[PDB]
Amino acid sequence: DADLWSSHDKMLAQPLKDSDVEVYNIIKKESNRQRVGLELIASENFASRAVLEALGSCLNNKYSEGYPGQRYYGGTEFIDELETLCQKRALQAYKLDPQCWGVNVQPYSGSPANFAVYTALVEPHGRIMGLDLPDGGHLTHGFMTDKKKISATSIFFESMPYKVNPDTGYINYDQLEENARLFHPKLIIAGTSCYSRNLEYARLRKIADENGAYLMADMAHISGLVAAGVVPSPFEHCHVVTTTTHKTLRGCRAGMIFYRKGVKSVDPKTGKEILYNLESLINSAVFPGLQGGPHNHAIAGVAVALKQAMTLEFKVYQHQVVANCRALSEALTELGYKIVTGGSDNHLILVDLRSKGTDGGRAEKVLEACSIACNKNTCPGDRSALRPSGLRLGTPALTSRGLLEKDFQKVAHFIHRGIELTLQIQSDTGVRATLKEFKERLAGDKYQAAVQALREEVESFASLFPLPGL
Amino acid sequence: DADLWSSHDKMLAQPLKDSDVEVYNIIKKESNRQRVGLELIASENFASRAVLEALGSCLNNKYSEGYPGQRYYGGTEFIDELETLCQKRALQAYKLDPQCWGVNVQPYSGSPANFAVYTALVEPHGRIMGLDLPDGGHLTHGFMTDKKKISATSIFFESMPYKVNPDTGYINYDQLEENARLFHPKLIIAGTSCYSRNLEYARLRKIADENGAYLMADMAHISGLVAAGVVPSPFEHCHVVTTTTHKTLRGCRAGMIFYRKGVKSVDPKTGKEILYNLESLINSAVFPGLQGGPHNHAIAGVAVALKQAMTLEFKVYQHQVVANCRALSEALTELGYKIVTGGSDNHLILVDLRSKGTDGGRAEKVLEACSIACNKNTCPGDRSALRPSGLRLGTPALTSRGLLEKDFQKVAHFIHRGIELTLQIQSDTGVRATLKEFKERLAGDKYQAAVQALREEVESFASLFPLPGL
Amino acid sequence: DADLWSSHDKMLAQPLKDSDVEVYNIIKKESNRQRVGLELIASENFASRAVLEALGSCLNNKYSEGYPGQRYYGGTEFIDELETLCQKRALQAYKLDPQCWGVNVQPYSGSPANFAVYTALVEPHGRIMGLDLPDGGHLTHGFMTDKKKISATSIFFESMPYKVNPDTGYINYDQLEENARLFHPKLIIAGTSCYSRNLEYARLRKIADENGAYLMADMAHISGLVAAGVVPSPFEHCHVVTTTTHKTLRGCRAGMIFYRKGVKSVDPKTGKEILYNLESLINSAVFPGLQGGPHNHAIAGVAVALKQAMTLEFKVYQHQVVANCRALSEALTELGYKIVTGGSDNHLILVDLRSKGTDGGRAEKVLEACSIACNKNTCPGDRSALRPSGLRLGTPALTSRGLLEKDFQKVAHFIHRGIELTLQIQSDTGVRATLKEFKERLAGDKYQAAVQALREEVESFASLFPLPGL
Amino acid sequence: DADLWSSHDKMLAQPLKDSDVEVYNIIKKESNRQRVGLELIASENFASRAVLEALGSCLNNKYSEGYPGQRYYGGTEFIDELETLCQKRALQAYKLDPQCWGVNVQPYSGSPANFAVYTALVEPHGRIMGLDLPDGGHLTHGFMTDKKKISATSIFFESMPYKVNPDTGYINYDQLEENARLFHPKLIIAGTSCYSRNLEYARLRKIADENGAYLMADMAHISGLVAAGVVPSPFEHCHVVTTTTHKTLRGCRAGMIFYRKGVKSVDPKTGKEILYNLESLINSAVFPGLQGGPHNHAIAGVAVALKQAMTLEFKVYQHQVVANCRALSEALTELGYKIVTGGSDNHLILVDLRSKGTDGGRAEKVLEACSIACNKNTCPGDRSALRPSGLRLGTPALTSRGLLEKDFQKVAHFIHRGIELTLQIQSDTGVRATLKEFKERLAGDKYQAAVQALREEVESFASLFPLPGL
Repeated sequence: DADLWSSHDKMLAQPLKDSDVEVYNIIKKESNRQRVGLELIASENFASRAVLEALGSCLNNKYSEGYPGQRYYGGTEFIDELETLCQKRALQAYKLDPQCWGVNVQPYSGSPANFAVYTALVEPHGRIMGLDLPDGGHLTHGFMTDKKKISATSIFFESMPYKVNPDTGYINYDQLEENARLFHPKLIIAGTSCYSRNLEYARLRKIADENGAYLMADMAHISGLVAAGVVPSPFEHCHVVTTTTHKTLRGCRAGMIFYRKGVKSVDPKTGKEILYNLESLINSAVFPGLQGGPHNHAIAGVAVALKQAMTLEFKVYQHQVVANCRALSEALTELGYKIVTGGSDNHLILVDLRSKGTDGGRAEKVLEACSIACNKNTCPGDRSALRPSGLRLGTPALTSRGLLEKDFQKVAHFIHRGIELTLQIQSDTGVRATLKEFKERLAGDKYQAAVQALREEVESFASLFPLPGL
Repeated sequence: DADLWSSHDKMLAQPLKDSDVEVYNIIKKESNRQRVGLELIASENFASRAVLEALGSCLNNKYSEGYPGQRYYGGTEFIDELETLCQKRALQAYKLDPQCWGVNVQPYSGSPANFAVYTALVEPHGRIMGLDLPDGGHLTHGFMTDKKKISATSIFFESMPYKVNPDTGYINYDQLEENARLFHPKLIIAGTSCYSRNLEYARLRKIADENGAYLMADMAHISGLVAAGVVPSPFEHCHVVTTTTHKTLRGCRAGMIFYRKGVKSVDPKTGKEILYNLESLINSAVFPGLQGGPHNHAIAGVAVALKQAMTLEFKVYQHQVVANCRALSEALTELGYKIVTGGSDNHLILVDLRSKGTDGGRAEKVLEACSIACNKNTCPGDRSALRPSGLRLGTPALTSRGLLEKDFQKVAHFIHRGIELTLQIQSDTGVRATLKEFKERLAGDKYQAAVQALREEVESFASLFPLPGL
Repeated sequence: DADLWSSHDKMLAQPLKDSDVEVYNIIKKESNRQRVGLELIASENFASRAVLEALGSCLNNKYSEGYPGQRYYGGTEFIDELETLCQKRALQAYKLDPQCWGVNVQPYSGSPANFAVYTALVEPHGRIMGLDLPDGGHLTHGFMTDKKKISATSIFFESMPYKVNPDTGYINYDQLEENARLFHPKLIIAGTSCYSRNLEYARLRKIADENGAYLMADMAHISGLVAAGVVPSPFEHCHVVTTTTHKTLRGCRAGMIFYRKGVKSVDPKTGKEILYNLESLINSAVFPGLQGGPHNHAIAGVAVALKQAMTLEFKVYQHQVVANCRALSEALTELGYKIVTGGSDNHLILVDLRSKGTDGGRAEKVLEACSIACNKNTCPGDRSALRPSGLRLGTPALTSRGLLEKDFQKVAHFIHRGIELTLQIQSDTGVRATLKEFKERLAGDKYQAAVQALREEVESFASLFPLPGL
Repeated sequence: DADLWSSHDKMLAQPLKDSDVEVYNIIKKESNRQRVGLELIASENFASRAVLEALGSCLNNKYSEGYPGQRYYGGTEFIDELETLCQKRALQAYKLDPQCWGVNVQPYSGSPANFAVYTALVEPHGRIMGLDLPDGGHLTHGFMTDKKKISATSIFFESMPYKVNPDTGYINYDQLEENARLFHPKLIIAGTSCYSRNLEYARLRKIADENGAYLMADMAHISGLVAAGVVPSPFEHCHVVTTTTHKTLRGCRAGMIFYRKGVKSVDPKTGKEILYNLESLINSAVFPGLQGGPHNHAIAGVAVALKQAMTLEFKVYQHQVVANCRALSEALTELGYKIVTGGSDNHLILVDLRSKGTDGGRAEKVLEACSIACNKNTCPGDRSALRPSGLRLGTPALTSRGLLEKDFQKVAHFIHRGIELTLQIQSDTGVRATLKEFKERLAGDKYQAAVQALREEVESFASLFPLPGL
């Protein structure tokens, strides 16, 4: 008889290297690329090998729609031990009284986390106020132009941004407090994806209370810092805290929603009092509202990343983050670079390349060709969103490998040497000023020797450190 | 000096069993539970070991917002080789002319896939028509009661269901065609999560064209079947096809959106013609619209699951699915069970337990106690959504281990023996008819010997087969 | 000195005939046209001379925003005596316990009345179900095509019609009850603008209660009948009753909103009970919500028309309406005309001209040329909305002049003689079948003698009766 | 035989004084009240006797749904001569090229006019920016609080106000231009109901063009002035002009919508160009969109008021308006009253009563008791919307009777004598400061002699002048 049926059995147990060498090559190619690169993209990091194991496990198989104690099909006994162990670890990592804070750990990624909160607390066409995109706010905090609403947050809800003060570089809280009285937010977003300094959660809570609006923090970018205490915690001031489980938390791609439960209103003559109904609203928006079967294999990685974040090693790792950040920010500042806002209270800095006579658009694509990766970003006071003059560098990714202040100064010198190239390639184009032309001149032969020269040096340096996972 | 810094290095490379035995135990506990259980939940399956490896890899680290050729930060060269290799494999698996079909492989799961399509083609408060929930339609096809809109699809959009014909059990296409003229859909959903038989995509396309509405298929539940050709393909009739990359595709949790590109309108006297603009609309809804950083580690698993689906072994596996399904449906039908619609053209069957004098609510929770898992489900003509009289069993999960027609008949006998228990525990409660009471009587001591008796037998049987992954 | 200032004084007190003969001519031209015409347009009537006087009075001058006891500027003492005298007369005309019914008399016309109710009880995008336009429902009950939402009710709210049964001609309540469970109305409209028979308010209330939706009647077309008791009253079954103050109420153009106040819910174990909050919601939607300064001069006319409606003369006038209607419907039925539904329980009838081999489109424009005016209307079972085969005739307008059953039979003979012409002009066009061609052939010379012949006869008849107002 | 049928005939032709003396008394009571009162309410006026005649005429009877050339039932031949004669007169009154301006004259009142424009150009939830309510903007320009959206404009659309500068009293155009870039208006409202000075339509058009938003003027309050040229015309800068046909136009309660037709875009290399499609959108929103049967009797009055506005007498009447306004504003300013903004360029002034130590709330209700009527109004820089410290006086109403600068100075002295009373009644209450208490103390006996003293004097003065209409 024709028995490829015992072969089909083999295919399900065949290892990756054998089943599909094509993606096995793509993976081991990327693994190499990561190890020979100085990763300065602020939102990057290298996930623990304990997280990567839990990620791909038989946990991938169980559908477990619902929540513990409200599952829908029989089999959710060990997936229940997990989801409650995970959200239990979360509430510990940030030292929250479980009777004052609940958490939902099902959101698929960060953006899906934020959107679920709006669905649960704002309702369609409710007004939302977040930091403007070019001033350092994430897409899901609202983004829309004269012509079209671009971010889903702006499509299904009515958003209006509040901006940073271009003279100082800090959030303009006075103008927010003022415009809020004209816009009437229902929920204010206290979060950023490219802000050097701390948020005045204390003052944002006052603005939200005066307008009758929820205050939700999007600590995705500083979740790791907040957890180690290296940055003041948004929990004592916010009604809801959304977070990405990666970036500075070194977990797998996922997201969580912290929501205060307990008592909300006083009523000093009514006797009885109001209570936070955030638990039911948020959980009902995640499911049956927006998602389906939770990614139990992702909750596993989040659970182990949360334990890893409550360690002592993790505490000092985050302190090195902020230290390596200022160590870098200082080195560039000494070299004559304008660091937006003057410095940083967290893991990233926005350097305004107009102090050296270039823009982040051209500088980004030349550093990349040298195996040091980052991203452009508009600066407070930028004259056009098309020629952004800023680069956003962050430590967490590199410092996760072992880099120290001493080392990050070498990283700042390599960076500068990259800008030295950008200025040269820009002087050649000069009069003929077009990104397509600049993009080509670099790929041209004249500089293909100079870029290779700096590229050899940066990779020889990056190779000296470890790379968690492989 | 205090050097826990070389220890922090160790923590990132420490294996799961050592870093966090607590979740390592939870995982190896679940792995065992899966192997000793007869999994009949229609939407389940066991993922390939090649998929589980690609899942947890260094691919987890790279943020790659955008698409190939429209990334935003430097580093997306190997993530580009992947995303285009993946969507290339997709278009092959279903044998679609790339010049007539595009695909987007970033959606986080199934539900996020569907919602992205509505955002891109329907816009807020546009009307949508999907199969009713209790008649076999997924939550994201629209669900709302007199009181509150429950599914996000029904919150941000205006939905109205079309129902199955309770006398036959088949979709009532005549009533759909009729009500559509009163409701004016903008998009009709041709998909199910609990339907025994095939969809008349041919006729649903006619209804949509007569009302000027997109026709989108949600083949999540039969993606594996459609790909092996064991069930007619919705691609020759639909404008968009959303799909879950698991269930009958045996991949990791993720989702895809197939969209027709090319030429839409004729204009036999205008000369020039209209073109499908679905590519830009759908891609712009996924990003920058609803999602953020794609889960490149999930696209890896989808890529290897797509190659695995184009094999010959996969083709015969799906044929065994449909065969084991009728082999089971027949056995129960012979035993006197009412199989809704009479049988099945795909991998699952809805059996109406009113033919044996019980309901799926009580039967579900007793089979689960016997280590054979499934889920209740309302039947065409059910008198109340609280006492659902149907169970939804599907082969794909078990047949993925090696079960054959011969074996599935043994699975049908074990099942029946479960209903024999349900009827007994129900006769004791009898007059005193409450689920809480029935739930307790089973956990009681009288039957805790009888359940254990049948449980030993079902686990001894399930243990005889493999379990892909470990 | 140049004193055109005592002349400006004259201009404000100059009579119409002197100030602007151009509109004085237009008015006295129309006055004549009305007197020499057999007015059968169902929604027409001739306003009392006591209403027309109150209409144009110094009441036009006072701005009186708000309500009695909630005005905003000083001066509303006599405008208050009016608005409360008016709404007092309203509640009497329909014999409603003021402690169970409130009324708002500010709405500018009928349509503005209806829209205010939706704004107050439904809120944006709440679902509404009204009789379909071509089946005899007013525009403001919802109207929208595949392409665009046309009626404001359908733009700001989500509407879906319920249809008449083409085999019988009556509202298909069984299908409404059924579809309502799929659509989930929030407010059901029990009103028509072209329906021969009575509404089953009793049954529409049951459908609304089963779906949790308000039931509002739009008795604009039978307000006069309901008030005289010649047709069952929608007040014992509806939550809200909107009405036009003209048509069968013989008032000036305006509108009112009747709303039940009092107790709504029971709670046979809670003790306390819910109360109808319709008064505040409706009044707050009219103002400060949708309108501004009330038209106090229109409320004056409504007040005198309400007193006129509570007379004995008004009671018999309405009885003659229903009598003259059947007297006419019978005459045509005897002549071989298909009267939709068989007859009428109210003041109008829809005659299906397909029984004589023509359509209302061509018949309308020929009767008009003969000085008998009416309007086309689609019939239950019409094959295209472009060639409507129905005419809608109503008595109230003509019977308001003095016509009796005897006379209305002469009106039915004149009408038929009009259709005799339509058939001739249609046979000439025959093969070449186009409305533009038919429209021309009538204006042509061949028939311009035959139309004038019948026109002389109809005007000689219409001139014999009075014309209230001049 | 019982013939009350010839009596019913009498009732329709019975005069008002006989049919319903109750409203005949209410009318002749109000007529008297108007003649013995100094009317300073800014939005008031006395309608011409030629307008009041046309108002109540047989024109009330004809239903004429649609527009000229798009009516729906036969009979609209003289109603067509009117509606096109009327809109023809409109386009003349403001000297607009008919090929560059269309007009719609059906809107029922002012508010219904504005709302129709939003429906036609903005669509639901499109953003609108109007002058804030307390800063001198009408309700329909948008009004909403933290808690509830109050104005229909704010319910169905998303509005955000722009404010007056409290230090100067003028509109803060710099802040508008700035916030507009954050809010992204779709339509900016250049109109006021309580603004002393002229609008910078020139600058508001620039702000709207920079944001891609329509600029619509709401000249309801200065329609009469604009028409006589006593105030710069918004037509050379706006896309749409809505207007009330009363207030300074001395017509009957109604409204109009001016909309530019012609060519909108350039395309200096495309050749062909875009065209203003405002005509179809606006007309389709009025009908079949929001309204029903036009009030042909109101269009008649508007037509005669438009002819009356194109006279020479009307031109000088408006010049006397602005003259009597400054004559009054000057007199109070000399007396030590703070006139908001310093003076007025139009027919009204906002006087800030804090310069005399009182508030408009208490002053309004005492002047009313003295037969001089006006309304309170918040002042730029008011500390609470509950104790508004401003009164809004306007000339047009009184000057319409014959008052001159000389006379208006006597009106300013009477006014002051009213504030002298308010201060006394306020000193008695003093410590015990409550409006209910102040309201009572005035109605009390102590001052009922002093109020009567000033009341005799003001009525003896007001009686000396005419009163158009009776």
